Amino acid sequence: PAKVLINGYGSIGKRVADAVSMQDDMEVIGVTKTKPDFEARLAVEKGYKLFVAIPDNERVKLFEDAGIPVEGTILDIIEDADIVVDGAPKKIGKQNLENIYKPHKVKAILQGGEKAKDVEDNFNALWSYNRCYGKDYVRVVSCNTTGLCRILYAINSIADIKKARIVLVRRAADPNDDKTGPVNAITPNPVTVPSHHGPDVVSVVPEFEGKILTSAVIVPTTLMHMHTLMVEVDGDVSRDDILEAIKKTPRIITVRAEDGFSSTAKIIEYGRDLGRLRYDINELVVWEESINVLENEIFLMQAVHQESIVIPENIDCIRAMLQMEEDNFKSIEKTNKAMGIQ
Amino acid sequence: PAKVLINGYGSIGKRVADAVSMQDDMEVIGVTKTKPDFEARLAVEKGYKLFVAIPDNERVKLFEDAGIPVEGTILDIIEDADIVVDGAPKKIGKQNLENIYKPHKVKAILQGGEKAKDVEDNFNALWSYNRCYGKDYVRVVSCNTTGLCRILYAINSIADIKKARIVLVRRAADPNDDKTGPVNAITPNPVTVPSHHGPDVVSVVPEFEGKILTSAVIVPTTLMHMHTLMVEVDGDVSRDDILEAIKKTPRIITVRAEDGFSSTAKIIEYGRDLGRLRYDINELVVWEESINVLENEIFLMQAVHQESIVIPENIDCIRAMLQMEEDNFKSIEKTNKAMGIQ
Ligand SMILES: NC(=O)c1ccc[n+]([C@@H]2O[C@H](COP(=O)([O-])OP(=O)(O)OC[C@H]3O[C@@H](n4cnc5c(N)ncnc54)[C@H](OP(=O)(O)O)[C@@H]3O)[C@@H](O)[C@H]2O)c1
Ligand SMILES: NC(=O)c1ccc[n+]([C@@H]2O[C@H](COP(=O)([O-])OP(=O)(O)OC[C@H]3O[C@@H](n4cnc5c(N)ncnc54)[C@H](OP(=O)(O)O)[C@@H]3O)[C@@H](O)[C@H]2O)c1
Repeated sequence: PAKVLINGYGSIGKRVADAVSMQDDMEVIGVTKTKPDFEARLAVEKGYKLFVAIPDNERVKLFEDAGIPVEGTILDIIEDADIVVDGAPKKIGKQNLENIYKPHKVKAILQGGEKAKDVEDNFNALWSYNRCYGKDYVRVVSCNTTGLCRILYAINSIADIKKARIVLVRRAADPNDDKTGPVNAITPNPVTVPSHHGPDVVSVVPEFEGKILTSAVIVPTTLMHMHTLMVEVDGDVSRDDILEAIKKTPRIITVRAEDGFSSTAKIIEYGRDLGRLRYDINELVVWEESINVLENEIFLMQAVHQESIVIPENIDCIRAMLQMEEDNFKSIEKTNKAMGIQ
Repeated sequence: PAKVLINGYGSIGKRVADAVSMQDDMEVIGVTKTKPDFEARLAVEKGYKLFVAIPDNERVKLFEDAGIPVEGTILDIIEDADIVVDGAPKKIGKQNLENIYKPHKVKAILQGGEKAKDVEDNFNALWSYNRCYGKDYVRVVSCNTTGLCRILYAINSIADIKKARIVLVRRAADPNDDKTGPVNAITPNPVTVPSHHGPDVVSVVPEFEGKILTSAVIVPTTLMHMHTLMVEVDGDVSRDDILEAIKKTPRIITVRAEDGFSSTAKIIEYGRDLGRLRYDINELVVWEESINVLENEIFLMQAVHQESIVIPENIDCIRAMLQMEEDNFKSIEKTNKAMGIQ
């Protein structure tokens, strides 16, 4: 199997570690932490080899004193990896790329908080798997960009996109985060319109240049982001065609407000009750009743579980970069089956 | 002075009562409540005559047992009114119109939760003042509709609107409301797109029929709603033209994120520190840095203080309905001067 190192066992990192372990063709050779906390302990209890992410002997001693077994530092494992999945905080992925991955000549994936310009290309399994094939340094794009890429793939499959206008209503803090607000405000993020979210999608889909217009705010919720879409298309599609295209596209599911899905709280409750690990819904979720077509324009609202949506993308990205699977859909299906998702 | 009865001394009602009092040409002859609470007490302390909103002797005694002075019931005061501002809950305004205002042959204003078909016309001071002139039963439209009316007037002043695409991010509960959620969700409201918000603007501006497309959600905030606008126009407008039109239009002001206005929390902090009564910001608030024009399409974000935005509209509507001033802009200026707003 492919030997995968997870550098940064955090919200993304810990999920990719488990998602890699679920595959039959890759394995986790180590995960890293900087703090000797309950999450570091959980990594060890799960059976992962734990390394200190920063090459600092004093920090290693901190873990040993806290009674958490460590195998060494990032430098003790980096040479054994076929690829590194970087899960480090925003800006730190690029630091690791320049300070560690590149000097050790090892392939690495950065997450969506890093820049398009920091890497060789930008990954979504439906659009740029082939472009990322055999590449060395790739960015798996953000939760929002990932969600937009999927719904835009669905729409593109049945009509040509002329202009996609999207408003993103983003969560303030992940559930674990007890420090970040706002408690009670709506925050323009950014204040400028159109925002950088549109160009981010274009980094994956160059043909959408000048056709994506976004605006975003942050609100006091932790569970999921919501996106609202109004998309002018060239073509005569019906609501049924759009619904069918969404159902056909891997990693998009629909819910019905008629069935009791009144909000993002209900989508997460479904994730919990379904028995999903960490409640993760890696699929983009579209409200069925929101889907409409009026005069060559498609409307819908959708929700993104930001902690988990990019996890299967990381798995497919590994297969692309390591040349493990030639066929993007074959990788998607393999990943999906291993993770128990659609 | 015009003799104004406030039937329903609630969030809107208590504010319209004070705004009427600030005018030199109208007076509040009474306000009504159903429950003997601290708000009933406050009305009395402020010098208003309090009547019981429901003509029920058992209810009058409830007020007497609470030691809150009441002057009688709605039936003891209704025949003295030149006009009734209804401030009752959604659906109750229409009940009051059919059961009280019409049988007593008295003009009445209903609030935005009531229906366009419930009344003779739909009021905003910029657009429909003349059309509502001398009418007997008028709806002052909702917080959201009033805000959209104002920004669309500013834009219409300099270019013809082709399509206005709006996403409304609505507050869950007014500050006083400690019973309504969601605590932690984003809730499509409605799930259908385009939503009823667009046609509500059309009830005011018939020429906007089929040109306004809206979607709305509710989030865990109390302070203000936010709106995002992307508006296709006919005509060559600049950013500076829009900014100027916004500045020129009464009851729209701008704030700069560069000045520390990071969110709706900062806007409210400003209303508080300014010394506004109840911190009310009756003006629509547009973020300056949000205003953009790209290929004949105007972008901006704005915030609406839902509790107070319709208050000065009620005052102007009284003037139109009682034929007190033929010039909409003269009523607007007068209303604004008396309230201390722009
Ligand atoms: N959160 C989301 O909704 C989401 C969704 C998609 C993409 N992303 C992106 O994923 C990346 C990581 O985000 P996250 O939410 O997973 O952050 P996170 O939860 O804070 O986790 C970051 C992890 O990196 C570790 N770390 C700190 N310094 C490091 C270093 N110098 N080298 C290697 N590891 C280091 C931290 O270890 P300690 O905890 O021990 O300090 C922690 O385990 C960002 O680019 C972000 O934009 C996030
Ligand atoms: N809240 C906003 O931000 C907002 C903004 C713009 C427009 N509006 C619209 O304004 C209207 C009222 O909303 P609100 O927020 O002011 O409601 P509210 O704060 O709940 O107040 C309603 C008032 O009506 C009184 N009332 C109850 N039953 C009555 C009856 N049968 N007859 C006369 N009065 C009665 C209540 O008295 P008691 O308290 O004693 O029961 C209360 O004082 C709605 O159409 C709403 O859509 C609301």
